[PDB]
Amino acid sequence: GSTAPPLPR
Amino acid sequence: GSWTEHKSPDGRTYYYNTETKQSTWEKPDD
Repeated sequence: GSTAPPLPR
Repeated sequence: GSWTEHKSPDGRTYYYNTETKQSTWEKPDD
């Protein structure tokens, strides 16, 4: 599960 | 609802809207 979405800013 | 509860690289948890392409540190239950 490496591929993941960006972090909330 | 169409968000996705993910896990930050630090050890936290952040959701991501797969319908509007967003993100948050809280559970989107609006």
